[PDB]
Amino acid sequence: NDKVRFIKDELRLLQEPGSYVGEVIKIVSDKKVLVKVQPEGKYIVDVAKDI
Amino acid sequence: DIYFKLKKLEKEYELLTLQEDYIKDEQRHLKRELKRAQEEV
Amino acid sequence: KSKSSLDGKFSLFHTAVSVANGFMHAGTTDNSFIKANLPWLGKAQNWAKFTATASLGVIHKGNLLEGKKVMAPYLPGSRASSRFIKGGSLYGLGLIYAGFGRDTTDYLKNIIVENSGTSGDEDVDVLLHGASLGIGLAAMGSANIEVYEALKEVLYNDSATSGEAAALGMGLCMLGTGKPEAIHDMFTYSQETQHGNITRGLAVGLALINYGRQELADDLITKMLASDESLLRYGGAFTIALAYAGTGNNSAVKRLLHVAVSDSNDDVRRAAVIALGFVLLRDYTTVPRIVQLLSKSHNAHVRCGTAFALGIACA
Amino acid sequence: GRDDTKETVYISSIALLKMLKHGRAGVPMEVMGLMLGEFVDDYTVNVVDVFAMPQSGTGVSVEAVDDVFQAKMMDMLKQTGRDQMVVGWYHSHPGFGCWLSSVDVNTQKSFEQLNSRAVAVVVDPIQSVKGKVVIDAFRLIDTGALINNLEPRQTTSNTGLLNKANIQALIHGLNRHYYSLNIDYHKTAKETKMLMNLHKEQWQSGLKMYDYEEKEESNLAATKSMVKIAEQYSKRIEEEKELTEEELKTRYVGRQDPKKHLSETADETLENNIVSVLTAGVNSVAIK
Amino acid sequence: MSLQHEKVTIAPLVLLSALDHYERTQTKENKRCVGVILGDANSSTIRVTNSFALPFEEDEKNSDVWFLDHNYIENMNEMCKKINAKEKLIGWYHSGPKLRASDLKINELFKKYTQNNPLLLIVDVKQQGVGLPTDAYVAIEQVKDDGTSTEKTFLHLPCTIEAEEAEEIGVEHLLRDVRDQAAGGLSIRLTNQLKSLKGLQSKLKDVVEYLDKVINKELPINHTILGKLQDVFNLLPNLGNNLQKALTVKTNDELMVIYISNLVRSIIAFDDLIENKIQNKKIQEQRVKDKQ
Ligand SMILES: [Zn+2]
Repeated sequence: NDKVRFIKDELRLLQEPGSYVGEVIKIVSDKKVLVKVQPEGKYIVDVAKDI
Repeated sequence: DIYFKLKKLEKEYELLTLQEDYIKDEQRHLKRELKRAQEEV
Repeated sequence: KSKSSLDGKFSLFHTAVSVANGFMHAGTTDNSFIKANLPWLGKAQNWAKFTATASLGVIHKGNLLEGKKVMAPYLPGSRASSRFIKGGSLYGLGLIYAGFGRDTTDYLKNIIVENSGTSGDEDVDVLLHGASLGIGLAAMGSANIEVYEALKEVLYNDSATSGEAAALGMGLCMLGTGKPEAIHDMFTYSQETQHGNITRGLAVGLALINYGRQELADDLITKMLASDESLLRYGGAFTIALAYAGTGNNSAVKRLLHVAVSDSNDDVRRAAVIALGFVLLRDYTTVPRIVQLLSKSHNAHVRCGTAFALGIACA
Repeated sequence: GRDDTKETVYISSIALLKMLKHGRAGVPMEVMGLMLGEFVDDYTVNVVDVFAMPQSGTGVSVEAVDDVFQAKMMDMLKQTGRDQMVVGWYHSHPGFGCWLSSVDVNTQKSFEQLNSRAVAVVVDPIQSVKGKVVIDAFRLIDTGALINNLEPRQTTSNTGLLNKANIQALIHGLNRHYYSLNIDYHKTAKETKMLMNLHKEQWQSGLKMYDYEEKEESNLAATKSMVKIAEQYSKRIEEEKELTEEELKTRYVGRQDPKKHLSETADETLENNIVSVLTAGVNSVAIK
Repeated sequence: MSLQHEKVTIAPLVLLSALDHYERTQTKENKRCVGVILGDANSSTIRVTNSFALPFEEDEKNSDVWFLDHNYIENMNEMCKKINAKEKLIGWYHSGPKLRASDLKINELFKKYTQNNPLLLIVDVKQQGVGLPTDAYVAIEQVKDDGTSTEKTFLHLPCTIEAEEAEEIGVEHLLRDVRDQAAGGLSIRLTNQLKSLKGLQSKLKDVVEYLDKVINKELPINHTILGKLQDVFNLLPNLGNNLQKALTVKTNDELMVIYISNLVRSIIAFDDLIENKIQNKKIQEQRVKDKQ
């Protein structure tokens, strides 16, 4: 049943947009991290409550 | 006293038999719907 | 507070607030909330007014001495514009005189007989719906054959708005009796009407018919639970629920489980699980053990069914 | 009567099969055809079968509403029954998804000014799969009922609220111009009994053993593959002694896991072999 | 003249349109229903893809009182060509239940509209059959089996129901309540074997019944049928001697292969058990040392 539920829910999760690979060039502060995302430029990203 | 215990054990057994037949039928239909969902996705 | 974050510009939320208010003052003979936020009641269109008048009827439950005059400026004859308020008035009047009702039965039978002749008039149909629902409620177990005939007359009008209520009132009027003629009539008529609502109404009426007759309702379970129309199996589930009601008989439980696992229409799965919850009402300790396996199925309809089964069992 | 949310469109097997056949035959042109059915009641819209309107040289626009073809087909379909109304129209949206466009809105307005309860069923043959044929009817919002904000939806039942509006459909605007409907394919015992025939083999094929040389070459090849896979299994077990779980969780992603291959080969060859034995014995006994 | 009658393929839409037609015109008993079988041809495998209704009429009387509209065929042809020019008339079908008298006669009416030999498709619309309810009957001219004038009569062809991508999707969706999608491979093959055996038994019983009829002279004597039956008997191999030894040696080899495969399966199960026991022990240790 767990397998079946996971397979049924997988269809929705695939349509959720993916995620870019980032590169932590420099740490800015306690909640902002400078990240250079390939291959265009860099950004000031927000860390989740886990990391 | 003892008769109540016998009847309670009989009721527990009968409910458990219901549970076993339920679980077997659900196993078969979970196989079916797993194949169907694998195909649908 | 509930009415605050629930816009009256929504039939769903308006019906929710009306039903909650009716349950808040159930039998208290006090419509203070309704008599305070009249503009809120103004935001009712079509079937929303029906629920408001029904809640007004709920509030005055048990006021047999003087309850008719409160519903008097909603009954037919008054200066009421929307037909949905007169139908709701008849429904609430049937609601108020629940059980101890004999003058209400005669009044609603007279209304049904007078207005059943018209066919197709969208104003007549809603009133017929309300009157039939009321009169079925005022004849629970009375086995009034005249009421049954008057309710069969309206149901044969083939109108989808009055058909469901007509079937439900017909089922309520002959409740428990298990008349061998109403059974055949309603079962035969269920397999002809194209309207979806009437089929389910007749199925539920058949379920109400076999209330109590455990062994006598062994038939109509082989028929309806093996029927083709997916709505009739929904009635077979409830017929099992009401035949072996509060008994815990194992034939019914085994068949209910088999239906709840092996069927295509999820509606019937939900009905079967609710029926399972209804059968074991005298063994409320056990139910959360059988349904524990039900409550983790992938299909959501089964989960709603087992929630309702718990609600019914350990009430 | 501000309609209701429990309205359901009943599509027969004939209608759905013709819909899919016509939709797949015109990719990517958005072909359109009428929809012969009947209005049972306020809550139910029965649909019997459909027929195709010609696709004029417009391309990917649903604008060919030729009246001569419609009138002729309606009039001389009556010669062999099918006395029904013009309940709706269907047009295929291959690839994008189920949603109405401005041209579709105008065409549905044209239909509504003739029947006022005309559905706008949208097939999608491209993204449909064997068990999840995507289908959903539409009907335009009224007009200025947005001043009342009561788009015609009286939730007198939960049967309409169960369906969830699509994400990209809302982008084109779902609850803004055309409230969605429900779709309920209704079958018949005769049709479902006998569509089973698509997977009924010819009677004279069960007892047919195939040539008895391939059934030995296949066995020999399977045995050699089994030997090689067993050797790979031995080296797998040898290598597994000194690997950490964070690698085994991703170790066999890119290389043949020499265990599922072994089990698959065993099961496949055993099934083929059992079938061969049973066929040989059955024919040797019964045929004689 | 094209010889294209080797194989016949029907999409389910033609057949379901036949059933819809029969249930629509309220045909009672003895009332046959007829339509056209639009498809593609000129290849060895004749393929039927789409159909439509026809205003066929006939009184249960003299077989020549049959009536059928001529303009309707061309009128449907024009509209269907407008919808799709790749579907051409390849004959006609009738709503069963079996071949009638006028089938040869009416087939000639469709000769001009069709390009190749018109195709007859019998449809067991009321479903008395057990196998496929469809069979083809191409009208061809061959010498009489009784040594008399050559007759232009029907010939049965092997008809297989097969769907394309467009119709397979709908068929799989519609019967997605009764088909056993789990099934299993070997089990489904064995079920097919048993069904084939039962079909063989049914055909044998039918042949026996027909011979019982012919010995009582309710039917005439056809020497072609008797010759085919005698050929069937001649082809019957005798097993219960060299063939017996060859079959025995092949069966022994094949069983040895089965033994090897079962051994492999058992060892795979052994590894699965070992790994599962290891993971269970690790889980027990995890819970024990994290609780404490
Ligand atoms: Zn479009």
